[PDB]
Amino acid sequence: FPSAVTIKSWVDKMQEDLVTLAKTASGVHQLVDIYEKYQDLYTVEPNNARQLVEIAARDIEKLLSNRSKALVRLALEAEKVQAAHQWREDFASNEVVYYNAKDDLDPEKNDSEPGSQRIKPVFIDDANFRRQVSYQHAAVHIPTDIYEGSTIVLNELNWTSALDDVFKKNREEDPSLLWQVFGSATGLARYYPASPWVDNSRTPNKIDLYDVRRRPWYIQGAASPKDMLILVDVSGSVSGLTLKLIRTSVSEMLETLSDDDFVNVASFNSNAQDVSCFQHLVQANVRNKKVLKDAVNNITAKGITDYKKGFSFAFEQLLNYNVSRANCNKIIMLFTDGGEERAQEIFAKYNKDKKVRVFTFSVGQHNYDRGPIQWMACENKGYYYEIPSIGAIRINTQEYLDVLGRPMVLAGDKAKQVQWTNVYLDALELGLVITGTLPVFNITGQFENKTNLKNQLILGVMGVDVSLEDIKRLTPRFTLCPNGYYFAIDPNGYVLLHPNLQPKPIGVGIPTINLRKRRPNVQNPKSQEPVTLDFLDAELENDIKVEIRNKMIDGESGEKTFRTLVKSQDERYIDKGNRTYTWTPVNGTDYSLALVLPTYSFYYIKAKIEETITQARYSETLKPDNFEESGYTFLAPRDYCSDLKPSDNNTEFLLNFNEFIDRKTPNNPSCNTDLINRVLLDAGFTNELVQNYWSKQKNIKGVKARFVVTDGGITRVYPKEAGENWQENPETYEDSFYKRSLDNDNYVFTAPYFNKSGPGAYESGIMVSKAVEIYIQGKLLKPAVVGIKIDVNSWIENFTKDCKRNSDVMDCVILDDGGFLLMANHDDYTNQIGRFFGEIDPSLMRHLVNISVYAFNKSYDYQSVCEPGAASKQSCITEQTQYFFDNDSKSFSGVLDCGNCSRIFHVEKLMNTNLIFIMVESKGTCPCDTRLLIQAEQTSDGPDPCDMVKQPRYRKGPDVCFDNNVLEDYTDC
Amino acid sequence: MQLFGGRYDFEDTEVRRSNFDNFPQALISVFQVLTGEDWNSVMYNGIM
Ligand SMILES: *[C@@H]1O[C@H](CO)[C@@H](O[C@@H]2O[C@H](CO)[C@@H](O[C@@H]3O[C@H](CO)[C@@H](O)[C@H](O)[C@@H]3O)[C@H](O)[C@H]2NC(C)=O)[C@H](O)[C@H]1NC(C)=O
Ligand SMILES: *[C@@H]1O[C@H](CO)[C@@H](O[C@@H]2O[C@H](CO)[C@@H](O[C@@H]3O[C@H](CO)[C@@H](O)[C@H](O)[C@@H]3O)[C@H](O)[C@H]2NC(C)=O)[C@H](O)[C@H]1NC(C)=O
Ligand SMILES: *[C@@H]1O[C@H](CO)[C@@H](O[C@@H]2O[C@H](CO)[C@@H](O)[C@H](O)[C@H]2NC(C)=O)[C@H](O)[C@H]1NC(C)=O
Ligand SMILES: *[C@@H]1O[C@H](CO)[C@@H](O[C@@H]2O[C@H](CO)[C@@H](O)[C@H](O)[C@H]2NC(C)=O)[C@H](O)[C@H]1NC(C)=O
Ligand SMILES: *[C@@H]1O[C@H](CO)[C@@H](O)[C@H](O)[C@H]1NC(C)=O
Ligand SMILES: *[C@@H]1O[C@H](CO)[C@@H](O)[C@H](O)[C@H]1NC(C)=O
Ligand SMILES: *[C@@H]1O[C@H](CO)[C@@H](O)[C@H](O)[C@H]1NC(C)=O
Ligand SMILES: *[C@@H]1O[C@H](CO)[C@@H](O)[C@H](O)[C@H]1NC(C)=O
Ligand SMILES: [Ca+2]
Ligand SMILES: [Ca+2]
Repeated sequence: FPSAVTIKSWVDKMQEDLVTLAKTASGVHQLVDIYEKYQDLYTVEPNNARQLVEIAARDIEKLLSNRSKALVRLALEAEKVQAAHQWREDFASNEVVYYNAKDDLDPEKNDSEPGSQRIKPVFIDDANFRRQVSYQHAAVHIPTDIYEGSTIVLNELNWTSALDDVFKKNREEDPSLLWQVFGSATGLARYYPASPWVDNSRTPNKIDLYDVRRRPWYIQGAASPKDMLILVDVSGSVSGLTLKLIRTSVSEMLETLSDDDFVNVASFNSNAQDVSCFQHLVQANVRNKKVLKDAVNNITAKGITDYKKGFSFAFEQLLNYNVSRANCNKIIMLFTDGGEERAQEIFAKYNKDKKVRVFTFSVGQHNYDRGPIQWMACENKGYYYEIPSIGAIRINTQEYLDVLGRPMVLAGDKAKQVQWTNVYLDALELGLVITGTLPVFNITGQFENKTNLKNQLILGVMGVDVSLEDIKRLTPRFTLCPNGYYFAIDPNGYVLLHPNLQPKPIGVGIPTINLRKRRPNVQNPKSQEPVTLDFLDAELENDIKVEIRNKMIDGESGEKTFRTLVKSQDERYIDKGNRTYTWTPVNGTDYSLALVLPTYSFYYIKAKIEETITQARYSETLKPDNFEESGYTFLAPRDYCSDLKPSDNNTEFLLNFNEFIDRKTPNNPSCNTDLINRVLLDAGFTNELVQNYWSKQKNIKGVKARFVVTDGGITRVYPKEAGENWQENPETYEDSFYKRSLDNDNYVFTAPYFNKSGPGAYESGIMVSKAVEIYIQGKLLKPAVVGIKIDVNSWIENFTKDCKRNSDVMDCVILDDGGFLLMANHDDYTNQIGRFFGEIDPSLMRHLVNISVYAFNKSYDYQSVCEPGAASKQSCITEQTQYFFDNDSKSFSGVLDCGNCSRIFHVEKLMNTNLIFIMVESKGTCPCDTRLLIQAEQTSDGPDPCDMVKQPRYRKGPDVCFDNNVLEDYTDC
Repeated sequence: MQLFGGRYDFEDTEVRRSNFDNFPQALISVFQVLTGEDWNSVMYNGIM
């Protein structure tokens, strides 16, 4: 085994060889030279990240105040309009004309139900809606089990028809506005503009079971947040059909709950245990509810019924005050069949003043006495609900919000506050969106205070979407580098706006569906959960980020600079990036907005080119017939002008881009000058490289392909044969290697993938990249990232000439940080190139981490898909490992032993690059396995919830809670 | 009532209406087995 100085001297002649090959062939110092040679085609402006945040915080203020004004007027009209409605019952005499969504639009149908008359609308196709729509009226959604033509429903479509004039007045004023909808108390919803619903009832074989009342946006503006507590009666009498019904009501009751709502679930049979692991009221987020809905299911009925120990346990649960709580409506609901005891004594003290509200549910078909339960409900200002059937569950476990809304409708104007929802997928397929809601109240005869019998309910709730693609147009990231971004946050820790946030729903648990019990054609529910990713789950968690995260939940302003490690774009690397954060509150709302920058991004380039010939000359550089002397040029699909659209077929896009500058001068009076201009300047900078430097050295021996991925989207792979293999995203702010090249001050090597499809190994090769780094007036800039795809065959020859190809004495390999295998001496390994090195000899890799040579961090990706397990895709959690050098020390000697054998490995790290060289004795001499240490998205179901909630994350609830008005009717059950 | 009282706790959603839960109902069920009518479908609920 060679000495430590021989490995030292032999690494230094093959890290000097790779870097000279990459410093020379790519042209780092040449592209630095021509950014500095000009100085005057551009100027260098600063990103004032105090100022940028303040500017952004105000476009989201004004956007969400403009939405709010529209909401207020609609509400006023609805209140005024229905106070002048007459309650007619002759509807076959005077037809109600409306367009009904989810109905066949074929003219020849002509069903013509009594009372109603439909509309055939004309349906232009649209952008900002990715569906055909009509701007002349509002559609109407009736849920499926609700009959339309009922006097109760027919009378909504009469009075609600005056909203189409106010609907129209909102979009005339603001073209950008998205869905406008009124969700009725009656269960009928009207939205503008009209479009056909996505599931028709019976024209396909999937049938929608969508109810407006059920909806989260409808619920948050229906009522105030609430600490509920479900009691379940588990006595012996319940076992049977009735027990079956209860498990489906509680799961149903929960759907109703929200993050702001706290909830626990207890159960009694002569003792009250608590159904799961929790013991206090927990946040009723997606996870906690998933635990409770998984413990409600396993319940077995046995034993004597005791309503006294069931309501003692409930009240005690209600009084914890140590835990984090909603502290608003306090209510307890019991599911039971029949009661012989009213438990008068427990209610006298625990709730002598009736602070708590009791709702009693009688379920199943049975003969047990319901008088005592009704009495309990009446005594406590709750309500009573029967459920005999499965189809009766859905409208009675949502109906309690008519009771809880009462002291809000007695609060008057004070209760008309806009609230904005958690991001969620739109019913109509719009994408991620948030809705601002306002409740409409039933005011009839207010002038004189004549009735009030049913004047304590809301007419319904009114909402208006903001799409998250509308907010991302108020937070522009182009001046800032790929590293910089804006993050938005609730007072709940959830992230409103984040690079990491994705359309797929956030998943819980490992998905298990039983194929042996899905009959083929019945169509179960798909999903309704909100997409609540948290800030400490969108990014790698620190302790110096939980400080930042708490500090901008409680509405403060500030900046912070620290060293933290960024997870890479692809999930394979972790790079220590020195960042600065800066946050401020959006003053109209409860959102607070932040901005990450990396020091060195504090300055950007603005293009200062305006000459006729110079913008002209740089623009034919990106012509696809002129790639024989330029290099297969790419271009990023920014929204350059409003007219040319991002196309995802890039040769399509670059023609429509470059047609645009010929057919019209780049002045373009409805199009931003700087973004297009910077691109033009850039293409004259990645031209002078490809003309005056790369086309001189037309073939370097080991060099396969040469790229300049730059800022302005223009990536230039140098031979067109090589550009067929360029499998990157052509958007330069989505490339992984672009972003890892900017963090590092040394050449970076990217490992090719293992297996997969497409040619990514011998054909393209392993790639090196390096950020260009210029200084203008003593101000650091990193404009571009040069690079090289390496030839893996040639590199091997230099490497071979104490390692002999296929040697049985000892094997040596080169590994980039992250532990991926780039080069293998044996060749039984270099076939499996770009593979995680702990999968080809897991014994050595395990030891290396122990020596402190390597470090890692497992994280959770709450938005990913996986195949089900037997117990096409669902959402699930994956755990993800990344590996990264944590020790700066250059060399590491030692020996590892498996038991009865020693192997002496020597590790040396090449200077000036992330690569590491290790020499070790052949694996075959000691037959050892430990277990195969693998690095992949690995399906898992963590973290366990029962341990998170003992020390929950900081949170801030709603300031205004409406409950317990003294003059509430409290007489109807 | 002793053999089949409170023993029909099946978790199906179907109606087994000739059961043995009260005394009036038990008496009615007993009468239905003497008239012969559908007497064996009353027995299958008692084997299950
Ligand atoms: C709810 O439906 C009823 C029935 O269609 C609507 O009442 C109708 O309202 C219109 C305009 O308010 C009435 O038109 C007027 O008719 C009189 C003659 O009757 C004429 O002198 C006026 O110049 C005008 O043309 C219509 O007659 C009336 N129908 C009845 C039976 O009274 C009502 O407008 C609908 N509510 C909402 C909010 O849309
Ligand atoms: C808003 O509140 C008002 C009352 O404050 C509600 O109006 C009431 O609606 C009921 C519906 O059951 C009407 O009662 C019906 O009366 C007819 C006679 O026309 C009778 O045939 C029915 O059997 C039933 O009793 C009642 O007339 C009406 N009250 C008033 C004062 O107009 C209204 O329904 C609420 N708004 C919404 C959208 O529900
Ligand atoms: C958000 O609103 C606050 C006030 O509630 C603004 O703070 C003010 O800032 C101005 C100068 O910008 C000062 O003159 C005032 O004294 C500040 N307010 C108070 C009460 O001291 C803040 O600038 C706003 N920020 C944004 C982004 O809109
Ligand atoms: C992420 O990895 C880093 C390794 O660099 C971890 O940081 C070290 O954590 C240990 C305890 O696990 C401390 O003793 C060291 O002082 C830390 N070193 C540095 C440089 O921070 C970090 O804990 C990991 N994060 C998680 C969540 O495991
Ligand atoms: C191998 O060594 C030769 C001679 O020093 C050098 O020209 C070549 O670039 C090296 N291989 C590479 C490209 O790493
Ligand atoms: C808000 O409304 C005003 C007035 O219609 C308009 O000028 C402005 O552009 C709107 N802002 C946003 C972000 O929609
Ligand atoms: C982080 O900050 C220190 C001190 O300002 C600086 O020396 C270092 O270069 C920064 N980190 C990186 C990766 O540049
Ligand atoms: C290093 O390995 C030793 C022996 O296997 C073990 O006791 C120790 O915990 C390891 N160090 C770390 C940091 O895990
Ligand atoms: Ca009971
Ligand atoms: Ca017969």
